[PDB]
Amino acid sequence: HPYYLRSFLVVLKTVLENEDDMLLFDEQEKGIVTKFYQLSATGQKLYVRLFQRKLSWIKMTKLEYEEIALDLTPVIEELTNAGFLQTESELQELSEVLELLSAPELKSLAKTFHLVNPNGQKQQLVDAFLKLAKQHSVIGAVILKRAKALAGQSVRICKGPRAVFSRILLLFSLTDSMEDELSTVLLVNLGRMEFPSYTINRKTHIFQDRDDLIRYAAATHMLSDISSAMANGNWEEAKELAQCAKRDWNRLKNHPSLRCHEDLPLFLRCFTVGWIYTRILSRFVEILQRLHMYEEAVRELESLLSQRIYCPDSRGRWWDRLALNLHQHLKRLEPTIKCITEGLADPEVRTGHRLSLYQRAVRLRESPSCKKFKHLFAVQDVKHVTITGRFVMVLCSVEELALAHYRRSGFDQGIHGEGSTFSTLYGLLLWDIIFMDGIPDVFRNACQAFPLDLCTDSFFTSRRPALEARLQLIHDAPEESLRAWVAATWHEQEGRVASLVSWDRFTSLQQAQDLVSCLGGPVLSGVCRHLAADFRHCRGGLPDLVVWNSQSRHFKLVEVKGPNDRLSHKQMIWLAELQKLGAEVEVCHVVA
DNA sequence: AACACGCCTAGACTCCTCA
DNA sequence: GAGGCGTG
DNA sequence: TTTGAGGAGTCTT
Ligand SMILES: [Ca+2]
Ligand SMILES: [Ca+2]
Ligand SMILES: [Cl-]
Repeated sequence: HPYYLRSFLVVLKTVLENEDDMLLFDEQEKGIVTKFYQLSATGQKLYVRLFQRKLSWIKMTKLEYEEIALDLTPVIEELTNAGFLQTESELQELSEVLELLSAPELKSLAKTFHLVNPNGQKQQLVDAFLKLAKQHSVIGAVILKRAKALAGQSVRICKGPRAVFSRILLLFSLTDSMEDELSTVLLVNLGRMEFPSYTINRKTHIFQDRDDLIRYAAATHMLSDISSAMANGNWEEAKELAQCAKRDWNRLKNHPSLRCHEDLPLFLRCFTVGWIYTRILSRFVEILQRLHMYEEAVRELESLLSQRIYCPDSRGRWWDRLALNLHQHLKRLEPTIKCITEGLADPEVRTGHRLSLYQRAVRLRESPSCKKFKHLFAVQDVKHVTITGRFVMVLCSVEELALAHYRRSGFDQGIHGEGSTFSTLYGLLLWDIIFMDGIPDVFRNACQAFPLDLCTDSFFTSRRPALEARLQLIHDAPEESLRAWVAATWHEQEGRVASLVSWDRFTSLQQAQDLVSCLGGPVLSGVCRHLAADFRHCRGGLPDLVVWNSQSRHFKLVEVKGPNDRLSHKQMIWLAELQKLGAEVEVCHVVA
């Protein structure tokens, strides 16, 4: 089986064995999946090749697949019988036949049918052919017959069966996505990936019925379209699309299904239509801000912050952003102070957005403009250091240069991993708690790299006594214990796809063992507590470098900065917090 | 010099059709 | 979201 | 005529 079919069969098996997910398919749709498994390998191979391509008519001219068969005529015929794949005889709409033809093929057609401009562009010829065929039905039937003859043998994928596989992938996709935005990396690799072993346990339903899923899926397409508009810098298209989404979401706000969604725990409530429209409303405030409609942007941010149902984790980003627009763009210092107060009060705002609001506070208590207002009332200081480059040493990064400085300054051993180094160690020390039994709805299918609550407050609370026991054990751990825990997870789990664990991060198991030994129990314990407590807001801002001396076991955690980049809020909080745990932290600056 | 802010980024590549 | 570049 | 920017396709055993 080649990579594309391997990946497809994994996706299918994973979703079908899920009884509760299969409630969202009528018995005919389940029949189409049964029909696919009754196909030959070559039938399956070819269908997947066409499934991955644009939903459009394809000339058998253009269909080459050496690894399937030399001629695909019997393979197409199997898929035709099964009802997966139309042929010439089904191609009847004139618009569709004209699209399928080449510019020279339409030119010679336009000569025979005496069009006004036979040397015109394809679309003009197509629009012209459609006008003629409409006006004079008799001619239209000749155009259709003439076009189909030039078109030759061609084939299209049936939208009915396609839609069943689209929905299977949509259900499969939910659990692969840890962050917000078949996909390429999975299409290629998914067949070969071995996943952590855990116990699937589904107490709760995500979608009420088939109609609920279709409305989710539609909002997903709308979210996808809005992002693509913003990506291509078509900010007017995006505004209307976001306005359509706001209308479509407004129409739906009464529907009974939404009341079941409100009752889902946050780690499942992400997989609900209302969450997707809320995320579209986050994209809307982004578009309004780019079009300099800051009054309009602030209404939507106030609207979003007025509820706690959908995207609580985004509230930190919303408050910080509301404070900015009221302060710098609208110049309303009285709302700014209220916004910041309500912001800093809210226990959903964390780390960078917490600090950023507090930094905007100390900028107003020490500002002549806000003397007419009341009193209006931190981070620890860190050793900054400077070195020099030309960058070359031949061509090197800012981090590679700093590593050589720490190598010359005695630290023979070093890793430039940013957040992956502590994330992997966190994954390696707490694997068995990460994938532990007895939390319902967190393991729903066989291809998860994480429990669905990992990036939620639920993760720590749901595992509170087990984590506290391990966190304390790690704090009081001799190097023999740390080396043994890392070794246990390594030898049992090496290669297993876990979101937290980059297996290639450490050059060997020995390097992982050597590093935890230098870091020590108290440091590792505190890092693991933070990442377990609130991965969503503590994942980012860990320092670029760990450097350590292989004899002394002196180590520095270093955030490398080039000429023009300051500490982010999340970086300076991590430096302070690693200093409190009693590790030497440094900002290694670089200059020309 | 520093700092706060807006803005853009989005995989890497082949091949071939047609403005 | 995070990072890189340009602006005042 | 002559051509190259953009879109569809492809990627891992
Ligand atoms: Ca690090
Ligand atoms: Ca850096
Ligand atoms: Cl991006």
